[PDB]
Amino acid sequence: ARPARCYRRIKGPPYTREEYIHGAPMIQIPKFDMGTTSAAARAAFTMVAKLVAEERGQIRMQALEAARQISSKYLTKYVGDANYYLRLNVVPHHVLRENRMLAMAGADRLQEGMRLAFGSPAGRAARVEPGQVIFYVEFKPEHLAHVKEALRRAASKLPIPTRIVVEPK
Amino acid sequence: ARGARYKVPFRRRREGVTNYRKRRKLLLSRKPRLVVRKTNKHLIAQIVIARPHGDETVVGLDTRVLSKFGWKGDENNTSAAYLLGLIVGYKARAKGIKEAILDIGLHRPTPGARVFAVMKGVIDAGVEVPHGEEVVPSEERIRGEHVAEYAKRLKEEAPEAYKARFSRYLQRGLPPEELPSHFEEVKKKIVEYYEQKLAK
Amino acid sequence: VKRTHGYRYKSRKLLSKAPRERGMSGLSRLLYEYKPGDKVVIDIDPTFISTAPHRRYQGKVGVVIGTRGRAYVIETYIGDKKKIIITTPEHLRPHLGG
Amino acid sequence: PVKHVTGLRARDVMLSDVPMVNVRDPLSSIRKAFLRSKSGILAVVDDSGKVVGFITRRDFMSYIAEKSLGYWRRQGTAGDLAKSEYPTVSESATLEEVAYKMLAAGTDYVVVIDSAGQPIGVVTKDELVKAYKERGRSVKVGELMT
Amino acid sequence: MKWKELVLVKDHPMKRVYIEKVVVNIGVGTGGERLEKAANLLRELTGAEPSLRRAKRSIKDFGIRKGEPIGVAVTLRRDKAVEFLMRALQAVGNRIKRSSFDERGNVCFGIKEHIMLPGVKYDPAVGIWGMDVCVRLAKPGLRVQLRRRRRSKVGKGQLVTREEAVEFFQKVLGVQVD
RNA sequence: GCCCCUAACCCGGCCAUAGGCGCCGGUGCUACACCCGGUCUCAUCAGAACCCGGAAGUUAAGGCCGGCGCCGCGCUCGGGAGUACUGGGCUCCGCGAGGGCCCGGGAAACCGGCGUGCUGGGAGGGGGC
RNA sequence: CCCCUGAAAAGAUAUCGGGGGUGCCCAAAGCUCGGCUCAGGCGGGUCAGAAAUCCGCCGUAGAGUGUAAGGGCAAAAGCCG
Ligand SMILES: [Mg+2]
Ligand SMILES: [Mg+2]
Ligand SMILES: [Mg+2]
Ligand SMILES: [Mg+2]
Ligand SMILES: [Mg+2]
Repeated sequence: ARPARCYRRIKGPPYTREEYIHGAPMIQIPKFDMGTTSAAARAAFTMVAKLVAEERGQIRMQALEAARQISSKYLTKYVGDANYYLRLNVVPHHVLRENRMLAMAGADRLQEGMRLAFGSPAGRAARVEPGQVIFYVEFKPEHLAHVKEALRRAASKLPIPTRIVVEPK
Repeated sequence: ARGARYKVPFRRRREGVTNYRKRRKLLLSRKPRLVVRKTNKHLIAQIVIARPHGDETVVGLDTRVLSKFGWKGDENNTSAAYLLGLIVGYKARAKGIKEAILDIGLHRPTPGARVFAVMKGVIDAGVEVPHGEEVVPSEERIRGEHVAEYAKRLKEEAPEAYKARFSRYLQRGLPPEELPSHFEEVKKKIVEYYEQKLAK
Repeated sequence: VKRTHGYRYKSRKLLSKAPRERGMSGLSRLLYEYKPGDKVVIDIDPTFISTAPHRRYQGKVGVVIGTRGRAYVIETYIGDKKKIIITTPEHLRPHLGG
Repeated sequence: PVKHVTGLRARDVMLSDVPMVNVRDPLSSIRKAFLRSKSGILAVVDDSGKVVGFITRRDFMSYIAEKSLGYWRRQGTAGDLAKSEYPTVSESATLEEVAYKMLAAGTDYVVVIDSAGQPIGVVTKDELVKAYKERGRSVKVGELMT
Repeated sequence: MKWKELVLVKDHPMKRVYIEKVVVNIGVGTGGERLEKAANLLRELTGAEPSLRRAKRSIKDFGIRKGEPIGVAVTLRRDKAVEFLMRALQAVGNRIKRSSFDERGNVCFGIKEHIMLPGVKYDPAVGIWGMDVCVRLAKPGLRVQLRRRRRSKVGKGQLVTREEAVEFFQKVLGVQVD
């Protein structure tokens, strides 16, 4: 897997319609809403933390999942799943392409160089704008320090700069 | 109806009075139309010229106009259809109409129906309406022989049913058997009025 | 690959209709009797596409030169070239600007 | 170029009620069933009455010859013998096409399948010879003898 | 007790009830000579010409193709419908299920074999057939949904109801409704 | 013969402010219907329909008019919002993708409010010439 | 050669750019007239069943329209005669 800097910049149109894309990769994110998702339970919480993007860019699906585990594991063992709701707000609809000489990947991949340079599907990413909310945490005001620490941990696994915004519901 | 993607049809189409596919073919002729319409009691005949903002009607009359010439039969029998045709035919010529095209709407073009009965009277007045030779009713049904023979056979069989099946015929003063005689009576008074009018 | 040139080769958005304009179109455009010298707008009707002019003439203004049976002979221009369009009134509108 | 034909279709020459053996009948029952039925063909069905194949005399004999062959070294059920796959012709099938199918598939018979896909009858060599008997052309045997 | 006088007149003369039409159905698979027997049977049973109802779709599991006649039906009107209806109701036994009624003044029942019908006898060259009997009840003013010009929907108050239908058979047809 | 006014009817234009669900009414001399029959023209399995002949009944329904609620819809109305986006200039910021400033244009969803056919020609009816 | 996209709301527009198709087929799948309404769902109905024929209600086209894609089409451009 190439460095994420190869796929950070938004350089072309979105590539999402999977009826026209051959071999479009499946989304390997198992869960998007962590904690207590039921609306009756979330009325206990009263504070909202948002990990907001600062630059527009593309976040790979593996980077989204990596930030998801480190943040959710920390809130699991420092806050308890019954004391928070954590949602990954974005979905990686954009399909990433790569142009490399490979195995049986179609007949036109055997031609080296920039001839027939349209790449094959190499992953998925989310295209985000500035101010877009990446992670959404509903929580109670006593655990504000822990939720910031978990969100700061998730920020360390993301390719673009992000800032934490804390506001009440 | 439901949702924005629903398409409500045309008002005349959804009310069920205008076949727009047939109307477009009629509008392609670029000639005045002879609208013939049928009701439970009366018959309508009109000479209509279509305009972009709405049809202009030149002459439009119902079967009530025959009372001006003392008609004493049923308002929408075959003979009443032919008499109604002559007046709209004559008044159309006084408005300058030399030719027209039949427009029977949602009615079937069965042979011998009253809609061709109305068109026959229009043709006799002097307005050319092109038509099929084998749909116009015969003279015997035009002059009401089918009505007279029905009453004459029914009187000799069930006279009690005579006074109910032709209850209004008697009160006008005309037994249905003299309808063929009465038809030639009315036809001269419509003819002589409009011919003598045409002299001046 | 270079652009294919069918008679209607980029007419997806041009020939599409909104949901509110679905079905048969009204017959008032059949009832405009154009004379020689009047100005008309070429407005293609997607429901009668067999008799419609080319997409390059959409939105253009011509001069009625005459009638051919039931079509109207219309004189128009494409940039600098004088073109002769022969179309029925269902693909026309009167020009009210002059 | 053989030309003149019966005009007879497959449904005329059919045998409707083929003798049947259930799938878990051993081979001794197969010989006894062949003896009782007097037929050159049997149809095998399961516990649910579902026909799965047809056992012909030649297949049974060849199976016995291949399986039970050793004498220098001197010192099952019916389902194993049946063939589910056979030449098939619908009800309107003609004798010429039926004979061609039987020859090409190398079977003693031909299983007729309906439009719905179900067997209703089988026609073998013997009913073909008999249909020749009621209709068949005039030929000397020198042009048919082996 | 003819068709005009089996009316269930309500408090409005325009609210009367009658039998709009009674129809008989024969669903026979494909048999052309069988269907000819079926057409002959209804032609003698009802006194009216049958109708060959072609297959709407082709289903290979039934071995049927669209466009072939695989049914016989006939629509009975004023006088012919009542007489067969009385004749049919004898074979049923003066008994129709309450659940057999629909919510639109309609009811159908099936006679398993026509030898139970009056005026009928066994025939070995035609066999034994069962039928569907569909009888429709209506009020005056139902033509508004069926005329060609100015077609419209009948009002809610001018449609035969499932309650008004069952009362029709008990009091006017004298049929036991259980 | 003519000008004027005017329901339900006929022929239209635009084709939901016109549609859909439910509720409460008005309309019946004429007109519109339901309606009554099948000799004739005409038609089908079936006079159901179409076609023909008619007038006992009925405003029960259709039609037309009035009112209310809901959905749908419309608006050159208020907020959203001079927002998003954008034509032109820039030795203006940023490592960079990008952003900013000045001149000129300027939404959409959504929220609230309002509206729920308008109208052309003829027939019939009234008035006057 | 043909359709959509690229293509930047007139026109035009390339790449060994993306998704696809063409070298036919049909005496009816061509012409016209008339009638009907499709997918699907529901209620009732002997065989009969998820599905056959029959009676009714709903049903914006969710069908069909030879064949790619896009467009058009409901008293029709679909189905039946
Ligand atoms: Mg780029
Ligand atoms: Mg070129
Ligand atoms: Mg052509
Ligand atoms: Mg362009
Ligand atoms: Mg047609």
